Amino acid sequence: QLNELVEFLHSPQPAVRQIAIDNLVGFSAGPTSKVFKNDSYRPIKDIIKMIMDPEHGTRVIIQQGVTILVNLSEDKLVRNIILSDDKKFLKFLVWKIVDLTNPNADIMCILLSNLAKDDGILAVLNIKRNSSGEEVDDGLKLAALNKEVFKSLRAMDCLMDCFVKGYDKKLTKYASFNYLAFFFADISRFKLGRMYFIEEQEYDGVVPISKLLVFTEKYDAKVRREGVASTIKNSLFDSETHERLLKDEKINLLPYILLPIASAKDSEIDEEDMFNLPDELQLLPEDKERDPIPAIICCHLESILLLCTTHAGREYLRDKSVYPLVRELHKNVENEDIGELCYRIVNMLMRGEP
Repeated sequence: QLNELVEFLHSPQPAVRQIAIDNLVGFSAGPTSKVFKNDSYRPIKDIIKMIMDPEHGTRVIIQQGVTILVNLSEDKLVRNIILSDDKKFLKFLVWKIVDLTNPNADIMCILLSNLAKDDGILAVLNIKRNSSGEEVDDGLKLAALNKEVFKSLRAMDCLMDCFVKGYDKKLTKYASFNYLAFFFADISRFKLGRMYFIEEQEYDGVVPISKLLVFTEKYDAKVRREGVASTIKNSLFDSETHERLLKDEKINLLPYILLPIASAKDSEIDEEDMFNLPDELQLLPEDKERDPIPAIICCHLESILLLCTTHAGREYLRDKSVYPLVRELHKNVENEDIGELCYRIVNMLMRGEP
């Protein structure tokens, strides 16, 4: 019955396809979503084709198709089809996200973050275009880049720009790009993805991880705080990079890891210890409080714990009064998980040189 309806997704007639997807989008959330996997995931492939169609891919059809893909993207076998069956779709997806006229950019960011669970997403690191004007690439009509906003020709650089500059609808009335945080979080799990965030990029000469740090304190957007916290943690996977990253003053990593676990009230720290805190941790507002979400805090402690792997790192953290900060977190926040991590950090800061 639904089997009959999905087949019309590859009808030759646009108006039939339109009626088909309009009636199917509702059935893509529940148990009934098995129908989209018929005939070796033919309906998925059809929907992907409808979305990319320059002529018949209207605003509504794109919104419906992407909504379907988002729902089905929970299944890993579907994510395979979306990424590997047709390589154009990923190119289509990332470039339509940076098109600041696209009203479906946000819901597409969600799809992108879901696809980032599979290592096939690493293809985004190589996606580039030849010029910033309206261009044809492998049969795709790429819209022209906003040259004022986007100085790069690489997609990863443009997605970064959208995230960093596009919060609170500063670039588009349609999107804030919050879920690109989860995209960065998931892609940074992979080695090649981690290498993007901790290495200086040519197009603007900065290490990308530094551009994310400011959102650690954005308390009206927990998705951005969650994603950024994980991205920092993943970026610190290799301990041989820690000395470089901690001591690079134009990155300035540590203060933005510590601010979320710092509080103005309830925290008792000596004048002597307070003098050794980073500048940003000094003279805090009186209403300054810790991140209320424990999972985010734990993620930050995991990062601090990673930075305790190396003697040079531990020396740096001890010199910046990380121990008093972790002590007062342990005292004032009764949560078992946070507590465990606090004493794990102290265990590491306790040991000397090997």
